[PDB]
Amino acid sequence: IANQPVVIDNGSGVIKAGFAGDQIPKYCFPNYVGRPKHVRVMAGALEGDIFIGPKAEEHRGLLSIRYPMEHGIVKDWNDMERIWQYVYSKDQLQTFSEEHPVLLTEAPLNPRKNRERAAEVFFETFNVPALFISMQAVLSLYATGRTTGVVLDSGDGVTHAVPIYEGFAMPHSIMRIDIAGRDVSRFLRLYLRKEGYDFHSSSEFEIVKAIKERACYLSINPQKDETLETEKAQYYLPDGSTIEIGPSRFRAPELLFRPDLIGEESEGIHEVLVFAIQKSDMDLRRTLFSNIVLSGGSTLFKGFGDRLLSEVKKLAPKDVKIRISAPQERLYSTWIGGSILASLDTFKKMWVSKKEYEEDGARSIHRKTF
Amino acid sequence: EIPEISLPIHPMITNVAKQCYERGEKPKVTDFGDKVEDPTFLNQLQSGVNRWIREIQKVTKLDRDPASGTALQEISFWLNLERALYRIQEKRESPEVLLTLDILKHGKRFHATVSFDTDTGLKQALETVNDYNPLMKDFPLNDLLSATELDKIRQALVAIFTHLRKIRNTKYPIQRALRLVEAISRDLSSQLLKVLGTRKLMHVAYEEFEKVMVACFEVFQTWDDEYEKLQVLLRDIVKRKREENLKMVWRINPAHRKLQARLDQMRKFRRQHEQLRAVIVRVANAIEEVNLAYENVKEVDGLDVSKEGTEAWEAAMKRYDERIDRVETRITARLRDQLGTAKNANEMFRIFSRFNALFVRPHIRGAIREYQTQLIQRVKDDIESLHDKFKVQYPQ
Amino acid sequence: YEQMHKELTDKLEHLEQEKHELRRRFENREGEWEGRVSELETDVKQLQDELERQQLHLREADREKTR
Amino acid sequence: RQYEQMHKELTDKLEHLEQEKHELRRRFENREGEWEGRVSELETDVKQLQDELERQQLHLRE
Amino acid sequence: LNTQEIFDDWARKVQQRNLGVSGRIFTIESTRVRGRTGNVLKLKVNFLPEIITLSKEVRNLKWLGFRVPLAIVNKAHQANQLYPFAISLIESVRTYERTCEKVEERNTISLLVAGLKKEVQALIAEGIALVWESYKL
Ligand SMILES: Nc1ncnc2c1ncn2[C@@H]1O[C@H](COP(=O)(O)OP(=O)(O)O)[C@@H](O)[C@H]1O
Repeated sequence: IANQPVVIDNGSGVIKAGFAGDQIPKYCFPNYVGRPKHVRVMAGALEGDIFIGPKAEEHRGLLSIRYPMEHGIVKDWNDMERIWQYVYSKDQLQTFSEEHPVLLTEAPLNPRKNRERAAEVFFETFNVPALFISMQAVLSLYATGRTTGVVLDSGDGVTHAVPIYEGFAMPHSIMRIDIAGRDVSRFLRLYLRKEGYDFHSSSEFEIVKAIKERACYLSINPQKDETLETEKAQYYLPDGSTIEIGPSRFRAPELLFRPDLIGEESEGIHEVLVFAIQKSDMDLRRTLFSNIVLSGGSTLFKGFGDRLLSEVKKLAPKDVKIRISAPQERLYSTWIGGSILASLDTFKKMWVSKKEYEEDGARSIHRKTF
Repeated sequence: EIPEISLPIHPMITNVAKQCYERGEKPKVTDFGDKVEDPTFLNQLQSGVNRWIREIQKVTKLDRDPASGTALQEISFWLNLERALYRIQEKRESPEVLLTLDILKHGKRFHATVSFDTDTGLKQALETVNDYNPLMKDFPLNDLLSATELDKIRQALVAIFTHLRKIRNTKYPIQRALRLVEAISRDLSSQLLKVLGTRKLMHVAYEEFEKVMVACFEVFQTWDDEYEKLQVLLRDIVKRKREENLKMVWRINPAHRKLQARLDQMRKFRRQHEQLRAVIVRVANAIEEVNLAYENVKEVDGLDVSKEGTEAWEAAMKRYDERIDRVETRITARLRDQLGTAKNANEMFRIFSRFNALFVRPHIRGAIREYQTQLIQRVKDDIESLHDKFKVQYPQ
Repeated sequence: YEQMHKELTDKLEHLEQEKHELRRRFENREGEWEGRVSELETDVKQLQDELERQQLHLREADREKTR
Repeated sequence: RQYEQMHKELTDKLEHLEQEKHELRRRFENREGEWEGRVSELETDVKQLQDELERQQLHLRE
Repeated sequence: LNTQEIFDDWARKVQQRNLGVSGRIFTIESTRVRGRTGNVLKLKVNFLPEIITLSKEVRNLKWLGFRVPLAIVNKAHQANQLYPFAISLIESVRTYERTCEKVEERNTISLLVAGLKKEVQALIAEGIALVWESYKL
């Protein structure tokens, strides 16, 4: 028994959290940790070293922003502890980690050590009454209400497709590549350098993310538009300068459909969907093609869904109704799905109790991983 | 009970503040008109804020001794500090104090403003107490001080160390934590001394005494292993804390140590005395005298204090032993005379079957080998006769 | 026979339990060994560094005093 | 029949657990001996460093 | 009067061929060959110079104390923790051989001793058959 389950949606770029039963996540902020770079000289300065959340975003110039999680895998656990601890601070939740069971979203095909050490972190430093690690696609489909269909997500560090059949997420059809939002921003940074504009500071990579979020689009024809000179719209920096982008705005999110530009034998998003559908039972292909759900912030580019339809039509068999849905809460899909899932009475039997974790250990988590 | 300080305010400011309160309007610097420009008024304000800084420093630099004192004093100490600093910050964040700072900033007397915002350790004090608060919130040490049942004391030890497991999220000083554990052990020895003083240890029969002592050793046992678990956890934190210090002495003398040693020696007193006197329940008139030396120690054992128990009870126990020595010599010489005066070897066997458990005490057991061998040759010859007679067969 | 079976499994349990206990125990003692060794390692580092800087102070004394 | 065969197998598991147990005890005692060696090293190292330290210090100072 | 030469030759020989002589505890029993009349074979446990090496290390350490090879010290430690077992085994073997000498130097005695001699060899067979029983030793 506890108060209420807290759905903490992780993400390599933006963490999202709130209590279960909530409508929208009330607490969302970037998943980075910024510590100052300069020298504390004057007294009365910004006290404290590590900053997370709105304060780290505000005084962005001083920090040396780093990410503790990359490609859905935690690289530094200390920064993650401070991030989770920040989630439970007075600025976000104002609660205690002893009276709340925790729903935790997590990307597929990740190492066992993520669930194991993350569970140790929660049940030991936080001592939560109940932890429950789950997928992300299952939650997104629960958020849309329907039940069978694939889920195409592309967050900040991962991207995958999961063919879900009535909740049983088919584990033998989850294609997963590691080319997501942050990497698109990284490649955009490279193209900005090729344009002439240099951005290499860690607290400037964020400006590159801002440019990706408000100045890029997806060309329908990938090559016909490359053979033309666009209008070259400008961009206003926080500094007040001006950057004319040019061709570095459509080729930047082109990476998601062709990771040859980054030099990698992986596949595009369209191939992840088509391979995820084709590596399933032939009796469900039409049902999966009639139900595609997008989620994740990288599915917010202009002309994304339209280009995805064109690509899938080029790869799907002829005269099969393809249908891509795209709800208005792609950033909040996994969190809303967590709010629906954890607010049910079956969640009591679906979690892992603290007592159980102390009895068996990590094997209990891998046992009851679904 | 840490004192509280009511920070004064300039009465004229409160006058204009109440005037701003009679109407619906927020107080502001502009309301004083041409009074802000008064160097006398601003000098008064500077003096007042300087006094405020003095008063707050009187609370923020406060700290107690983590080594000595009861652990309860430390728990209550940190809670009282949070209360003091909480009320202090609410006095500070009031719009009147804010307006005094606004007046000094408009008067540019930055000595007062900078000293009010950086010299008081308040901002760091609130931070430190809030970092210690999860360990300090609801510390169940009263349960040891609640029930006299040794099992309740054990359960209290369990709940207390599981509550002490919370250090992983508190960053409290490990050295202060070790001293807190020793204060807990002082409470342990205190509670056990209390309970066992009420149990009437040396009075009671050997059986109830045994049950009492078993539960007490369970208490020490649970102390031991659960404390070792905390040692492991502290080393786990230390491996991430080694970057800060290495002043972790790790020397712990949990107060109940000599109480433990004392209990085991008193165990041996009840055990061994009880045994020897219980063997004399197979009987020249030193029986009651053994019980006299026994009760010599039950009286002069002074209801087992610790310090003088060492420094005086050593001779007390030893004295009892000297009386057993005389008791031995008399019993051994006595029995050797009843053995020597025994005229039959079977009679001699009856004396050996009369003191079976007395031929255990090595002291006694040494001087009988000659008689033993006499009996062995008797046994020898008779079993040899059995070889003979059985070597003749049943048909014949 | 099933009574003998459960008895054998009880002994099996004791072995498993005590095995995890012993593994844990020696890991604790070894963690303490790491602590003692690490302390002495840092002490060795400090002694070496103090020898170096003090010999350098003696060389600086040689320089300035000879001048 | 099958019960006695299972008893043999239960004893087999008991055997192996005891084998590995005694092996872990002996090996962890060996590791302990290694730790004692490391400590003995650092002990003599600290002694030599402190002695050489003070000698070179005071003699070059004098 | 120099001993560093001897210390070096000691650490040398021990690190030249006693690198493998250290943990020879596994093959507890070893049959033999003894080229003599009839070319007999005896039984032998594998701990002959190792025990003296243990004493050597203890003597150098307490006596003078060097930067004694720690690997050899820990291998000596592992020999120590299994050494008394081997002592008892070696004396049992020697007493066994002495008794067999006395028995076969007689002939009538064999008729009556036959059972006990088979008993001794039964356990000898059960002891030889296994080599290194860390649990049941
Ligand atoms: N309007 C946008 N256009 C393109 N990309 C965006 C936009 N908004 C956000 N993103 C990218 O999408 C990411 C958000 O996905 P995220 O919520 O992190 O998924 P997850 O939380 O599962 O990691 C951000 O890293 C951001 O880079």
